[PDB]
Amino acid sequence: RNKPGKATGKGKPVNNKWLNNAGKDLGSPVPDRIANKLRDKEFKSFDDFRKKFWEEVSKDPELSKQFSRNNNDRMKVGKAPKTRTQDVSGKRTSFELHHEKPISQNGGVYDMDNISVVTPKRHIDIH
Amino acid sequence: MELKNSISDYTEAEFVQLLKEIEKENVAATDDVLDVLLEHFVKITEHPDGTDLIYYPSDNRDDSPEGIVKEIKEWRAANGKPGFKQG
Ligand SMILES: [Zn+2]
Repeated sequence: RNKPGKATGKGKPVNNKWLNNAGKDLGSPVPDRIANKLRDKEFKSFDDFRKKFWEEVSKDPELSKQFSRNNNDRMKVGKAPKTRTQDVSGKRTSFELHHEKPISQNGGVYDMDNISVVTPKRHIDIH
Repeated sequence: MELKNSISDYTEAEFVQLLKEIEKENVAATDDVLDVLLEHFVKITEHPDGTDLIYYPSDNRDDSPEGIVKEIKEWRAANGKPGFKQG
């Protein structure tokens, strides 16, 4: 879908409730521990990125422990974890990767500091 | 597969089989078949938690197909709803 590139960003620090409850808003950042693994790497398309983003998320012993066994299996193959029934909208039932600065204005497709994880209800809302 | 339209057509061993099918479709390339079985599990169990029973298990039970079955039995019996087939 998109064009290749190298992931960049510092990521942000998160606790052991990364997605569940947030200390800030209804949007969760790219764990700095994760950003450190995808930094300076090229991905054929942003989907290739999200695919690997979730993979690493399942390799981290601290964040994975916060997901069920089923949600863990999903991320291991590169799929976004399922949300809770109350955060689902339509057929979208998985966590989504949003872009702070549209690929339009200043792009920044792999700018890990430009990407935040959100729920459909939210993404659809913040649109 | 052999999808029954009621929880009482399912024996416990059979419902546990449907949970492994879901787990299997859980790691497949797409969520096409998985999302279909999940809508069925949701409709035959009638639990208000929905898919959460699979992806967001209650800390008061095991995160396993047995733990899932238990919660459905308990909630169904406690609400006066027919259970799993006997045979
Ligand atoms: Zn967006």
